[PDB]
Parts: sequence; C-alpha cells; structure tokens
Amino acid sequence: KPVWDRTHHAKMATGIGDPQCFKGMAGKSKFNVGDRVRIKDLPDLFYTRTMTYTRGATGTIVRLVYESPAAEDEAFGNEENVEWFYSIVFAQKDLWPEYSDTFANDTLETEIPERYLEKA
Amino acid sequence: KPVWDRTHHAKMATGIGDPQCFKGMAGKSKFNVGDRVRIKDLPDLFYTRTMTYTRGATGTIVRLVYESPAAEDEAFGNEENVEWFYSIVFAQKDLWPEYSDTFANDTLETEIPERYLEKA
Amino acid sequence: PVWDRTHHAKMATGIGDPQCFKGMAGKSKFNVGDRVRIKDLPDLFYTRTMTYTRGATGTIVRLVYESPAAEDEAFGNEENVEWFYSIVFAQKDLWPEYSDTFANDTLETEIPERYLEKA
Amino acid sequence: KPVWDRTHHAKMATGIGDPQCFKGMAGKSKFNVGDRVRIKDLPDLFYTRTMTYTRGATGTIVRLVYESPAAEDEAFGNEENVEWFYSIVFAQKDLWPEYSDTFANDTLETEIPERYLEKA
Amino acid sequence: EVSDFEILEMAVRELAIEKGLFSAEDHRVWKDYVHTLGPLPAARLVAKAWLDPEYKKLCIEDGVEASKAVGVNWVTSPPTQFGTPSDYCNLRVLADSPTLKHVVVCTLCSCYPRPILGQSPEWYRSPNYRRRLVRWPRQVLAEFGLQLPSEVQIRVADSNQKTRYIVMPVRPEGTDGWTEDQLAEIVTRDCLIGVAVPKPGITVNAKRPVLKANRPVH
Amino acid sequence: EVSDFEILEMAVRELAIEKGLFSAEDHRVWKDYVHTLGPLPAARLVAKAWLDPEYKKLCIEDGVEASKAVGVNWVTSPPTQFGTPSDYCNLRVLADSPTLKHVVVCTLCSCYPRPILGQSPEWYRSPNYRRRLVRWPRQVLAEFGLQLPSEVQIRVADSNQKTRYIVMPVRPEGTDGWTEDQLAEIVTRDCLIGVAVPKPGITVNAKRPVLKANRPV
Amino acid sequence: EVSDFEILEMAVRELAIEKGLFSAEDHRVWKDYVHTLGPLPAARLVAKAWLDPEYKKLCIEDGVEASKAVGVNWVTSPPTQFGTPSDYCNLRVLADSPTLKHVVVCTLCSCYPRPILGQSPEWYRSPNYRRRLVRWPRQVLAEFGLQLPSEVQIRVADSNQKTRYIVMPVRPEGTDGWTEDQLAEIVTRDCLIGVAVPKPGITVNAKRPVLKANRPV
Amino acid sequence: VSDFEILEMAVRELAIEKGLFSAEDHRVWKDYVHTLGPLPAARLVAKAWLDPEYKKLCIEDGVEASKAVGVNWVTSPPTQFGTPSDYCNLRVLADSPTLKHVVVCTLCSCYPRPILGQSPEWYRSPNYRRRLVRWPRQVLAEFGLQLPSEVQIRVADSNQKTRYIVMPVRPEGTDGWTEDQLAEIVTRDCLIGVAVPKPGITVNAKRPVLKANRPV
Amino acid sequence: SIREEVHRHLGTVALMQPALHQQTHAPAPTEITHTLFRAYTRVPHDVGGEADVPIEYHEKEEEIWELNTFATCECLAWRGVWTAEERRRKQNCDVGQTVYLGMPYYGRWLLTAARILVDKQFVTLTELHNKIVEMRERVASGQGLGEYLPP
Amino acid sequence: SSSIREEVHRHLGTVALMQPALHQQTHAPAPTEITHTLFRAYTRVPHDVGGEADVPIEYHEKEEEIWELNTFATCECLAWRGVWTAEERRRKQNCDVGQTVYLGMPYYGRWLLTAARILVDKQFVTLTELHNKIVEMRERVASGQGLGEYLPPKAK
Amino acid sequence: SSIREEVHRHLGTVALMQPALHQQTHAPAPTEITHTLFRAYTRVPHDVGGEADVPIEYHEKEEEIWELNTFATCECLAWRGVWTAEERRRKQNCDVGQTVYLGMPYYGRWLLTAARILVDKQFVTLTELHNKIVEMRERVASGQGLGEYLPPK
Amino acid sequence: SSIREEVHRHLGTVALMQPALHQQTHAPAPTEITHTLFRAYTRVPHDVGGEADVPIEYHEKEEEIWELNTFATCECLAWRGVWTAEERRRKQNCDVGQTVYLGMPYYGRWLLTAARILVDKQFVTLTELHNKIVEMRERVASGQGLGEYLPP
Ligand SMILES: OC[C@H]1O[C@@H](O)[C@H](O)[C@@H](O)[C@@H]1O
Ligand SMILES: OC[C@H]1O[C@](O)(CO)[C@@H](O)[C@@H]1O
Ligand SMILES: OC[C@H]1O[C@](O)(CO)[C@@H](O)[C@@H]1O
Ligand SMILES: OC[C@H]1O[C@](O)(CO)[C@@H](O)[C@@H]1O
Ligand SMILES: [Co+3]
Ligand SMILES: [Co+3]
Ligand SMILES: [Co+3]
Ligand SMILES: [Co+3]
Repeated sequence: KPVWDRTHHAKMATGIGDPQCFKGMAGKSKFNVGDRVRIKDLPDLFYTRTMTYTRGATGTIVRLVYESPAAEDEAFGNEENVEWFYSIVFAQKDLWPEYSDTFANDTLETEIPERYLEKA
Repeated sequence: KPVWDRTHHAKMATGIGDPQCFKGMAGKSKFNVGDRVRIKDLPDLFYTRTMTYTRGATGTIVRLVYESPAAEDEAFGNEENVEWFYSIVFAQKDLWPEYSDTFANDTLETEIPERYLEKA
Repeated sequence: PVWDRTHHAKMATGIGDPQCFKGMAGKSKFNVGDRVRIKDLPDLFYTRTMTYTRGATGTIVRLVYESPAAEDEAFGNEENVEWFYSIVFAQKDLWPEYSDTFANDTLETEIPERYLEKA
Repeated sequence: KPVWDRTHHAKMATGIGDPQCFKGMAGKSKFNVGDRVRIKDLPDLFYTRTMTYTRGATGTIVRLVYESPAAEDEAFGNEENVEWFYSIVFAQKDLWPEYSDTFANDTLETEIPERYLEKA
Repeated sequence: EVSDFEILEMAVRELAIEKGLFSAEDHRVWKDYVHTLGPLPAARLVAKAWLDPEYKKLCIEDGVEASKAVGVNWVTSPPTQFGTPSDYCNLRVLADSPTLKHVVVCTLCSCYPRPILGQSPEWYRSPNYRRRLVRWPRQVLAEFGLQLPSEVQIRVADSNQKTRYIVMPVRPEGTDGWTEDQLAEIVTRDCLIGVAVPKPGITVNAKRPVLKANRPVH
Repeated sequence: EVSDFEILEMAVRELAIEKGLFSAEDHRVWKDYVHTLGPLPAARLVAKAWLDPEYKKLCIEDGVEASKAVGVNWVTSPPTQFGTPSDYCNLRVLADSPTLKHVVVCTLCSCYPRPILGQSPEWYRSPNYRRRLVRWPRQVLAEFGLQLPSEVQIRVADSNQKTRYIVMPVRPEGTDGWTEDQLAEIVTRDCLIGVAVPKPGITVNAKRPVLKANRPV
Repeated sequence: EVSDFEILEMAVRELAIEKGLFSAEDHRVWKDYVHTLGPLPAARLVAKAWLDPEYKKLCIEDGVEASKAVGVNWVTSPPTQFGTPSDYCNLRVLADSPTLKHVVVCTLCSCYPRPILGQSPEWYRSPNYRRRLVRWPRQVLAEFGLQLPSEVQIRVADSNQKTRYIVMPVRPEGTDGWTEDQLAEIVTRDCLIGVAVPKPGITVNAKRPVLKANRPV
Repeated sequence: VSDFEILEMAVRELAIEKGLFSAEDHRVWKDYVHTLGPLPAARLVAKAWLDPEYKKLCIEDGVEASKAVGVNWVTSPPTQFGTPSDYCNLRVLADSPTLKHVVVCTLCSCYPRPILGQSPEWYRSPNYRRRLVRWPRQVLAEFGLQLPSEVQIRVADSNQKTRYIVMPVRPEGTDGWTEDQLAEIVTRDCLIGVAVPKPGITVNAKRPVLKANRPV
Repeated sequence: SIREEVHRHLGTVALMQPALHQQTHAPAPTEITHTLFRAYTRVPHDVGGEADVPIEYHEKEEEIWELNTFATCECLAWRGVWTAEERRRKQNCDVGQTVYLGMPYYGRWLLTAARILVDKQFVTLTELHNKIVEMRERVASGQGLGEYLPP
Repeated sequence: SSSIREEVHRHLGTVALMQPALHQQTHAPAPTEITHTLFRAYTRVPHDVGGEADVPIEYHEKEEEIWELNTFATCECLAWRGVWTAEERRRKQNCDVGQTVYLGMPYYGRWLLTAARILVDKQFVTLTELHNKIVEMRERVASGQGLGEYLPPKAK
Repeated sequence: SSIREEVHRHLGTVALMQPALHQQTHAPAPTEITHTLFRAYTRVPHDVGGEADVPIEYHEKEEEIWELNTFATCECLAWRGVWTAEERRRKQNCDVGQTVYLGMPYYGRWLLTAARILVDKQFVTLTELHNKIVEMRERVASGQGLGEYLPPK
Repeated sequence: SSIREEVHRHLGTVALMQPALHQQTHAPAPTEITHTLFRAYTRVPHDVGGEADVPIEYHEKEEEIWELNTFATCECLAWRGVWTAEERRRKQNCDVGQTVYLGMPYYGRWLLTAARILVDKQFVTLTELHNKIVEMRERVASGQGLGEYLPP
C-alpha cells in the first residue's frame, strides 16, 4: 500500500542545491562563531553522524556552515525539521589523552548540528 | 510520507485465522502427497525460511498443510501471491554424510513452499 | 656432561618395564576395594593424573604394578618407585551433567600412590 | 646421572669479563670494516638471535665488536667454537618496502656473528 | 540499578502508546493472556487421545479441531480472535508409536505452540539446541536422558513455517486403568516437546540448572 | 569467473530500469559524468589562488562560488541540476599557511569532493585511514612521507556532514615567475587531500602498490 | 615436492646414526617389526577366550601371560627384549558382559596396545576423541553407530600410565559352532578399541573417510 | 599472596637448600641492583661534552670510558666478570647534527644495567619491540620527539652481547654550565634515545604509572 | 571446592584454543570467493546443522522487561504495525551476525520493536533518542521507572 | 635476495594469525551477561571508527572494477530519481549492514547489496523478483549466452 | 551432489564467522593474571580430557613414509638409551607449548621432539642440526635425491 | 570527564568485536601445513621486530617485590654456574612457546624458567618442586607467613 514520493527532493532542490534548499528554515541560530560548546552525549541507537570520539569534548565554533535536517532524521526520510550546522575546532589534546605536548597546536575540525551543542 | 494500512490483516483474518484466511488463493497444487521432490537452491539474499541444510536434498511430501504467501514475500509486506506449503520428510542419511547406518530409519520433517520444489 | 645410555636396557632386558621395578615400592598403602580421593597436587611442567580426576573419589580395583611416577621418570629421575592403582569412578561424580538414565556408567584409569588419600 | 660443571664459566671469566674471555679464539676474521655483506637465511629451528627481519638484506660492516661463541651454541651449553661478531648497518629502505624516501638516511644497526654473513 | 534493556522497553512502550499504535489496556490484556498459558491443555489432549481412538485420529489429522476439545481454540482463544500473530492457527499433533518417536525444534528461532503449551524453555531457544538437534538427535536426546531402540524412527520436526507441533508420546506401561487426569499428570512440557517420555510417578520436568533473572516478577 | 558481485550488479540495474526507477539513459549519463571527473579543476583552483590574492580570499570564504571559476558548478555541473546526491553543494577550501597544514578524511565513510577532485583513493576509504588519521595524524603523515615543524598546527578535517573539502597547500619555493599551468601541474590529488605537499618537478602522486581489479575497464 | 617434514626426518635420522645413537640396522629392524604388527593376534585372543573359559579367566587376570598364546610376548617379541619403549609390558584385557561394555582412549596422547593390535587409528589420536569420549561416551559411541541399553555399564578406560588395553567383546548371537578362525574374523580393530561390537558377516572396520598422505609407502 | 609469590619462594628456598646459591648471595645481588641508576651514564655524557678527548674514548671504547664514572663493567658487579646478563661490551652511540640514535632489544629487553639501572616497563613491551625498528619516526613522535627528515635516525637493536647508551648532542642554552648542571638534564629517556636533553627538564616526561599489587 | 576449580579450568582453557585468526578490514572484491560471499550474505537465523558442543541446558527465570517486550511485539502485530514474519526478518536476520549471537534473545526482540517504530516512521529517530534521554532522567531524578523502579 | 625478503615479509604477516588471545565465543548470552559497556558496544553504529587503534599498513591504490563503476552510478541514479537520499543510503549501507558484513565484505560490495536492499525495502521489487532475477542471470552466464560487458557470448 | 557439497562447505565456513569477544594478550602485567588464568596458562597441554568439543566425522589417514620413519627413530632412540618414552612424552606433548601442540600435526611434534632431544642432551650442537638442514635442502635442489622420498633425477 | 572515560572505554571495547575469519586448529594433518605455516609455527617466539602493532600509551610499572627477587635469583643462578644468560634467554623467551610467551607477564616467564632450570638440570626433582609449592601454600594457610610477602 505505501506510496513513495519520488519527486519531492528534486522539485525542492533543482536549480538551488542541497543544503541551499533548506536555507532559512532553521530560524535563528542558538550559537555564534567564537562560542565554546561541549558535545552532548545524546543516545546514538540506530544512527548518528556525531562521532563517538567527540562526545563530552569542548571546542570552538568557527563557522555556521548551513542549515539542514539532521542526518539522524534525513536518513529515515524525515525532513520536516531543519537546524543549524556548525564547524567546530577541537584541540587534539582534548580528544586524545596521550597526545604529545610537543605538538601542542594540533587540532581537529568537524561539523555538528545544533542539537548536540551546549554552551561550555 | 507513506501511509501504512494497519487494519488490513485484522479485517482479513478476524474470525478466520492465519493461514486459514488464505485458503483457496493458491489454485491447484503443483505436487501431491507421496511425490518425491528435490529442494531447489534458490538465492537466500536478505531472507529465506528454507534452511540451507535442506538445499539439494530429496524428500517425500507427506501433507499439503495450507496455503499462504511465502515468508520471503510476507516478511516484506507483500501478500498478493499465495502458494501451497508442503510438509516434507527427509531421510537423515540424505542430509548428513556421517549419519550412522545403525539408525537407518531416522528422518527430519519440515515445511517448504512450492517455489522451492522440483520433481525428483 | 655424560649420559648413561645403557642403564635402562641393562635393568630391563629379559624382564620388561614395569616388571623391572617389581618389589621396589615396598608395602602398598592402599588395597583393592578402598575408596580414595584424588589429591590436587601441583601440576607445574608435568603430570599424568588428569585434571578431570582431581578431587573426585573412586574405588581401587587393582594394584597394577610398581614404577617410578611419570612426574619423575619424564625428567630422568628413577630412584623412587611407588605403587600404581587402577581406579573406577562413577561418571556422575566427574561430570555434573551426566544423566541419571545412565546411572551405571564409569571411567577407569591409573593413578600412582602419591595422589591418593583414603576417602 | 650427569654432573654439571658449575665453576667453569667463573674460572674462565673472573677478572677478564665476557666476551673478553674469548678474545683471540676465533682466529682471523673473514670480513673487514667497510665490507658489504648479505645476511644468509640459515635455519632458525629452536633458537637464533639473528632477527628474521634481517634475512636476505644487505648491510655494511662498521665494526668488529668482539669474539664469542654464537648464541645458537652458547644457549645450549656449547662453547667450544668461537667466532667474530660484526656490527652491521642497514638502510631502512632495504628492510621495509614501505619506508619513505623522505627519510632517505635512516638506518638500523645490529650485531650478527660471522656464520650469517656472505660477501654482497 | 535499571538496565539499558529496561530503559529501552519503557521508551518503546510509552512511544507506541503515545502514537496510538496499541493501548495500555491492549498490553495488559496480552500479558494476562500469556500468563494464563501452560502445558495443561496439551497434556489433557494426549490423555484423551490415549483413551479414545476416534479422538486420537482427529488429533493426528486435524490438530486445530482437536485442540477445541481441551478448551484451546487457536483462532478465538487469543485476544486477536485471529490467532496469536506469532504462533498462527495450524497446530499439528505428532503421534509417536512403537516404531516412531518425535522431537521438535525451530532451527530458525523458537517457534513453539504457545496457545496450548505456554512459553518456550530457555534452552529450546538456544543457538546450541537449534544447531544440534536436527543433525545429532540421538546424541542430544541422550544428553536429556532419553534413548530409543536403534531401529525406531526418530523424527525431528523443524517448525520453520506456520505450523506448530506438540508430540503425543506413546502411553507408558504401568498405567492400566488410570483415569484421564492420572494420565495427563505424567505428560509434562518436556514430553510434549519430545525430549522426554512420560513415566508413572514423574509429574514435573527433569530438574536442571535455573539461571536467575536480574529483576523477575515480584 | 563472472563474480557474485557482477551477477548482482546486473540484476539490480536491470530491475531498476524495468521498474522505471531510473532510465538506461540516466545510467549512461551518470557514468559519463563520472568519467569527466578528476583532480585537474581543483589543482587549477589552487594555482589560481596562488596567482591572485583576491581569488584566494574568495576560495577561503566561499568555495562553492570559487569553484565556478574552474568550470565546476556544484549545483549545475552534475546531471541532477541540484548537485550530486552524495557530494552535496558545500565545498570549503582549507588554506594552509606557514603555521597551519590541513589533511582530510571521512571517518564515517569516504566523503570526498568528487565534483572537483574525482573519485576517492582506495586507501582513503580504508577502515585503517579512517581510524588513525584523526588521532595519530603526524604518524600517518610521516608514513606518507610528510613531516611538518612541531609548532605548526596540523588540522585534521573530518568530512562527516554535507561539507566536502580540498586543501590549498602553501606555494613551494622554487616557483618564482611560474605560470598558472606550471603551478597547477605540481598540485596532485594527494596534495589536495593533504597527505603530500606540492614540489617543483613532482607532477604525479607518489608511487604506491596498485592492487589490480579482476575485470577493470 | 619434499616437505619440511621429510627434510627434517632425514636430518634427524642421519645425525642420530652419525653420532652412534642407534644404527642403520636398528632403524630397519624397528620398521620391519612395526610392519609385522596388526590386529590379528588380538582378535585371535578374543576368539580363543570365547572358546575356552579357562583361557578367558587368564586373559582377564593376566593379559601379558595370555598374550603369549597368540604369539605376542610383550617382553621378547619387540627388538629391545624389554618390550617396546612406548607400549611397555602390562597389557590388560577388559571383558565386556551383558552388563558391562568397555571403550578405550588415551586422553593424554594416543597410548595403544601396539604389540598385539598394530598402529592406532588417526581419529584415536585426535584431540576431539581425547576430549569427548571420557565425558560423553554414549554420544560418541552413537556417532560410531553403537548403542547399548541404558542400564548397561559403559566403562571408558583411559590409558594414561603404563597399562595398555584391548576390549574382549561379548560373543554375538548367530555364531553357533563357529571355529576359532570364523570367530576371530569378525573381531575387528574397532571392536578391540570398543567403538564397535562384533557382528556375523562383518569382517572389516566400518567404512569412513580416508585422508590421503602426500607420500605414502 | 599470588601464585607468583608462592613460586618465587619455592624456587628460592630450593636453590638455597641445594647449595646453588646462598641466602647471602641473593641479598648481595639485590643490594647491587639497589646501587644502580641512570646517573653514571648521564655523567659520562656530561664529561664527554666538556672533554673532546674523553668523548673520542667514549665513542671508540665504551668499556674503558665507563671507568671514568666509576662503573667498571668487569669488576663493579659482584661476579667480577660482569653481570651474567649485561656482559662487558658497552658501546656509546654519539648523536650529531646529522645523526640521532634510539635503542631497543627486539628479542627481549637487553639494557645497559650496570651504568643505567633497570629497564622501563615499556622498553620491555612486545609493542615497543615490534614497532621501533620499523616505524622509528612514528614511535618517537608519540614520545614527543621529532627530527629533521634529512637527519639520519639510527635504531640500534641490542641483540647480542653489546649494550648501548646514547650520547645526545649538547643542547643550546647551556653555555658555561658545569658537569653537574649538564648531567642533570641527561635523563634515562635521553640515554635510551626517546627524548633529547633540554635545559630545565631534569626528569623523564610524566607517563601513566601502573601500580604493583605488592611493591617494596 | 576442587571440583569447582576443575570445571572452571576446563571452561577457561577453551579461551586459549589455538587458531589462525585473520582479522578482516574491508577486503577487496578479489579476496571474496563465492564460498565467502555466500557465508557473509546468508541470513544469520539459519543455523541448523552447524557444529556445536554439548552444553548443560538451563531454564532461565523471566525478566519483567522480557515479558513486557513480548507483549509489546504481539500487540504491535495485533494492531497492524507489522506481521510476525516482518518481525522475524527484522529481528533474526536484519540485525546481522554479530548482534545476532552477541546480544540476548529478548534483547533482539526489543531492539527490533524500537526499529519498526522508526522504519515505518511512526516515530522519528529523534523522538526515540529523546525518549531514551527522558527515561534516564526520570530514573536519575528519583521519579521511578514503571514497575522496574519505584519513585 | 628478493625471494628471501618476500618470504620474510610473508612470515611477518603470517605470525600475526597466531597472536595469542583469550577468545570468548558468544552464543546468545543472557541479559545478565550484558554490561552497559557491552550494550553500548553492540548497539554501536558500525561506521563510527574514528580513534580506534589500528596498525600501520602500506596503503595501496586499487583499480576500479567495471561492476564498481556501474554500482556507483546505480546508487547515484536511484537518489537522483527519488528512490532515496544519500543519507538514507549511508544509514542502510554503512550501519544497518551490521558489524560483520561492515568489515568482512568489500566497500563497493556493501554499496551494491544496499542498492538491492532499497529496492526491496521500499517495495519497488519483491524479494521474489530479486531472487528470480539472480537465478536467471546465473543461467545466462552458465549457458554461454554472455553477461553484458562482463562476459561475451561464446561463439562459433 | 554439487549442491550438497556447497551446503556442507557453507556450514563449515560460517563457523569462521562465529562472533566472539576476542582479547589479544600482549605480555599483561602480573596484576592481570588471576589464579584461574595462572592455572590455565601453566597447564600441561596434553591434558584435554573433559574439554568441550564438537562432533566431527572421524577419518582414517594414510601413513606418510616420513611418519613411519619418525616413529622408528623415536623408538630406536629409546631402545638405545637416549631417552625413555616418558621423557619423550613430556617433551613432545607438553614442552612444545599450547600453540604448537594443536597447530602442528601429531607426527610433526614427534619429529620436532626427536630433533630436540639430540640438541638438549648435546649429542649434536644446534649448529650441526642447522647445517644438516641446509645440506639436505641443497641435496634435494641439486637432483641428488633424498632417501626414499625422492630418487636422484 | 565521565563521558570521556566512557568514550575511551568504548573505543577499547569495540576492538574485541573486530570481525575475523577465526580458524581453530585441532592437530591438522601434515598435508594442511604449508612451508609458510611450518616456518611460522617453528619460529622462535622472541623474534617480533617488524611485526605490525598499534600505538599504545606507554606506561611505567612499579616493581613487585617478587619481581625484584626473581631477577636476583636468575642472576645468582648464572653467577654461580647453574646456567649462562644465553641458556636462560633460550629457555625463557623461546622454549616457553607462543601462547605463554605473550599470555603471561614478563617476569612470570623469568620465574617459571628459573624453576625450569632447576628441574631440567636435575638439581631438584619435579616432585621436590611440587612438594615445595604445597609447603608454601600450607605455610600461608597455617598463618606462619611467607617471607617478606606476608607476615606471620
Ligand atoms: O470465544 C472466545 C472467548 O473464549 C473465552 O474462553 C475467553 O475467556 C474470552 O476472552 C474469549 O473472547
Ligand atoms: O679489541 C678491540 C677493542 O679495543 C678497542 O678499540 C679499544 O679498547 C675497543 O672498542 C674494541 O672493542
Ligand atoms: O606484505 C605484507 C606487509 O605486512 C607485513 O607482512 C607484516 O607487517 C610486512 O613486512 C609486509 O610489508
Ligand atoms: O568440515 C566441516 C563439517 O561441516 C560440513 O561441511 C557440513 O555439515 C561437514 O561435512 C563437515 O564434517
Ligand atoms: Co521460532
Ligand atoms: Co564518507
Ligand atoms: Co597416548
Ligand atoms: Co633483551
């Protein structure tokens, strides 16, 4: 019985692009460039794109990259909600206990949707 | 989004039962009690209820048990096609090379839908 | 550092092993019919008294012969000789899961005197 | 029963040292400092102190370190034969296929008794 | 002090009810139904068959119809009124004889005749039992303490599709003149699965280790 | 010797076309599009940035807009007209400097800027690279033959959401007066991933073992 | 191609002979002796016991003395004149009865009554048989095609010290008036180990897979 | 008590009962080990930095050079024939602007105990023994040490009777320093080669310390 | 007791059984034979005939959550969210080889009940994740958790 | 010698197979045997491997198989035409396949299996149609008829 | 049957994929060794009675010429006093250690141990054994033949 | 951080679940042993240089009293002529075999081997060693202490 809509995505993104097609749908961003945020350890049952190695770590937001449904929703065909995505920079020493002080300036940058962030 | 019909099964089976509700939907059976049949080694990708240990073995049909969609279809929500299910008896020596001649009369009985059967 | 390669042959030729050790253990500590428990002696490096028998109780059914214990023989030490006993164990006393249906099943094996204590 | 001589080593080495106590017992060395040598892949059953990673590789002799029974003999109580030991330098690229050309000058130095050496 | 399983069970049940998939009453009704299940009706079916040739024939030919005589209607007894979703409505009774002895398993999972027999034993559900019984039945049965003559046909029934089975063992010696109740008393769950045969004086399954739960019903 | 994968590939493709999910033309069009992909446009973007500070600023702030200058429009170049389904439309260019050097990975899979760079290397997709780079980057880079001063910030970029990255390496010495073509020539795929840096005279990725396919093109 | 085992066998034998540990003649003599071994003497002992109650008593009480009647003197038949180094000189014969059935194993290795029975079967030496028989004998025997009444005592004998055993099965029905030769013929190697019982008409061990050697005789 | 403590007691009592060695011998050896440490080796390096002639001696004849810091490889140990396990052939490996050494015993844990003390737990690990000879720059980086790519990193595998200590190059910022001041920054790790001396750093880099069930 | 130590030993040495242990890290297609292809793509619930050892079978006391999970799965079927066959395919096959034998029987039943809610979009994964956070917080704040824990 | 070095490297790789371990087979353990740590590990999303310890490997390039290029095109075309979004693909392909297949099978093997999977899960084809198509495809190959660009027909 | 053969190969192959919690051991500290593990590691390898194992279709195996020669060599060494059979068992079935005990063939252990007693009792130096192996391999490679295993070419 | 601690425990735990083709070996026939396997099985266990391994955060370890005593015993046995260090290495790092070589602790091997040389060179019988172990355990059980490990 189920009927799958095979034209929805194309109709919405053609001539615009993804994630451009979701622009403006997230409303006002909760955080700004420069803010220090800690990654919440939200349940990861079945799916997540927020790597386990980042959970509980604190980093700095360096860019509000775009707006898009969270992968946790998009991957199951749920695109009703759109949120801000942030590029965050972590100090390597804050991720890996054994990281050498000799390489004190090394970092890791990755993207995380707003739902995983909390003011540090 | 797709809509799932949550009333179909109950409307069809209430006061009748499963697999009773599929009675007569398979048409004439291809085989009959007493027939010797070999189990076809059909692809088992994603799902099958015809055990690997039976593939390529020959047994005797001892009963036409009922009519029903094959599990291979029912398990994916496809019930449009209904076929005959047969209870088949295999000699243990035809399944396991090491089976002892001392236990010459031992058997294994199990059910297999028509799609897996071919005249021996 | 020289090895005596004639000792065993000189002692056992025309006699046999373990026949060549007959009488060397003196008086046996146990007798046919005695109930004995197997002591869990240290087994570092070598033993011929299976782990599955440790702590189990059985019945001596025969004093089979006298011989150095394997624990000594396997390291070139044959100065001491002791009595060897054939012991019968009830399977249920060895394996917790053994079925009551097969209540008469047993296991017989040999154990030197050092591992035995009267039950 | 065999008797072990527990005074031999001390009588031979006291006040002299090991391997100093074997000095002069190897006779004339087969190789000289500067010679290129390949490591023979001699059988290694039961014992060897010539690492598998060096077998078949070519290196340069940088020092005749001392004379001593080979470990293959000493480890089994056989000290009747004494041979020359050589310190050999291998280019890392000649040991490990993946070694980077960026670290073109890296090396590995280790000691090998004469029996394992053949003119490259 | 509550496990990840308990946390998830609560989450799934509350979500299901919030979304109107099933109600709290539905859930309570199902739990109660399962709580009433047991091997008694199956044992009674076997005893009746031993005492009545015509009923025995019915058991062998149409288990679904025979089950009605002991109060278990495979279609109407379950809350659905279309049989339980997982056990279906095609019970078959396998009759042992002096030359035939049956034992049941679901190699693909744990398929069991719940409506007339109750929940499956933990071991019946084990990968071990599911791997071994179909191939080494006499060895597995011997472990259970059951042995049959070598000439007797041991038949293993693998419940892989919609049929569920109960074994009707042969009536044992030493029960002459026994009443239906006396006979049903010795037909245990294990006898109905096929890993044991009925014996006068034995009215409960053979004792075996019982693994305790972290939080069982109080 | 036809493999189980080849049998299944054919089965899936025939079924999809038979059911009208996509057309035979769609499939040919996608394969042909992929055939046109490669590292040249990305290398050209880097050369152009080195040769024009104002373009470099654009690359750093808006990779999508900058990409248009090398003929790769992330929205309209792909057959979809909405960007490729898997690479999306948010390219970011990471600019190395005397105090910063970037290297990219997709720990969750193999996310790569295909429209401007081509297909990902086999090793880039390996569980090994995906496990190790984010944690032991200096060790992994050394294995690749790249070492940076200890005080330089090595930044590993994990391409986990819809952004894809290319690395703009620092222009090497020995290239005074070079043309755009000369500069683009030394910016290899490996330089754009970040496991190597451009060097005068080196115009191909460092040689590595190549595992042969049972049935290549 | 010669294997690493064949190379080492030659190396060991040549070194042993060169060092005077044993002679080339010794090795030939031992191989010749082994070649004469087999299950026939043990089968004759069983047949003789079935036909002579007094001899049967002797077999049960003193296997070594009984063995002499079938031409196998445990002390003097082997080249050593002190019994084989590995089988020793204490054979015990286990008598089955209507209430007792024996089966043998060497859980520690492969101990077997070679002088009177020949070489051990490959499966007898297996870790599998050595692990399982002592604990699940009814199941292992069933796999071999042998089942006994539940009330009968199945006794597993573990040959862990210097005693070696042979099983004297009960004489089967259907052999009325049979000669010693006829009776001995149905007592196979497997019957003497205990994994099978003698049956009229069966004169060879039950057929089972035979793993071929790379270079047999 | 553990199975190891039970066995240690058994072995020691049996050895003494059989006259293999005496209770006094055992105490003599433990006392000797207690006198060992990394200081003599550090002093050898400091002396070499301050005396070119001595440095040459260190490089050519480590055994003779060791005498200057009171460690005679033959006569200092109780045996008077060198320790049974460390022998009498110390070689000093001299780092330079173009060469940097690091040591390992891939076959076990061979270490210059007489002049350096007991080996670190990690030095004995299968891990260090497997990796250092093949990926030295990666392992050294983990330890926080990196050298120019053109510098020759040489891994010395102590597989026979030679034991090594590394003589690092003298670091900047030590002009006019005394022998004591210089020796103080030559830590055990510097003598193994996993670290280089630095003014102000007088102890090995802090690392996790696994506690013993029953230490002294 | 000595026998207890003996049986613990017999079980422990199995951990040390020697093997040629070949870790697999996304091998190339050329390393996959038809035999391996069939083995990797088979449905995990099909174990009949596989060799296994004798184990002393045990009964197991039922966990309250197992009883609730079973009722939930049958109620979801009773009310048309799925048929039992759809459940079996998802529960005994789709979970994959590792979870199939590494997790408990009812653990798979439960994970799959959660799974059908998300796959058929009756709840979003976000709603499920949020609900899990809610249950944990209810427990942490002393509010209890159904019949598993009183306030 | 090249032959000796080859044997040396084969040896270094082979001994890894013999690395000792305490190997605990898991056969549907009871809930009481599952700790929170184990629960999180078993319910992990397979694709999340960043930070896991691994050894150094000599990275290689690999030639593309014709079937891999076709699989990639099929997956993108299915998305282009609305059968799924790339995120739905990733979730099914890199996670739903489970730990064993995730690391035991090839990268593109998972892409292909998942393309077949979406056709069945969204009911665009029945599993029966997929099974039947595979049977028919095998027959094509076995008959000498050829298989597209993978195998030409046997001729005269 | 080709299909049955594939079915049986499958049943054997899936065993390789049996899930497990595989803990590699790399020289753990004493604090990681329990009494249970100490007893298991210091066990005598040949003591396997009672250990769980699966049913296998037992097979017979043809004897290799080298196995017959090895057996004769071992008994001859005992006959002539180099060792007693008990010394052989201890070295052969226990001293070889867990891995070799189950990873190598039955007679492979008998042979390795025969070589071992020659070296341990100093009847030959390890060097003589190593040299003999080198010579034997050269003999084979040259076409000179190898006893009854390979005739001269 | 409790979360970071859980993260790191997780990264370590999933390693246990790494998929593999696990082939148990139960005394394979000679025809199943290739030259490659023969060389690998007959290898000297201590020769590990060059083998692939992962990065581990190296730790120092506090010395056990029994380890210090074991070391002294081994050097004293050599000092007094029971063995040379090379005989010890061969017995301790090679003869112990692959499993014990990596399954037991470094000093556990030193100790086992010290016990071993006493028996192999017949300075004590295995019976004397077994009896002594029983004696040590009884000394502990009876409250009489055990050297510096346990006071009376
Ligand atoms: O006929 C169906 C009825 O049967 C009775 O035995 C049950 O108690 C009812 O719940 C059910 O509805
Ligand atoms: O005998 C040669 C030896 O003498 C020196 O050149 C000087 O003492 C040493 O380094 C070397 O070992
Ligand atoms: O060829 C395989 C690669 O892995 C090893 O066998 C073991 O680390 C290497 O020596 C080789 O280069
Ligand atoms: O070899 C593995 C074992 O499993 C099978 O392949 C299939 O049941 C058997 O024939 C064999 O004995
Ligand atoms: Co089931
Ligand atoms: Co990716
Ligand atoms: Co034996
Ligand atoms: Co060392």
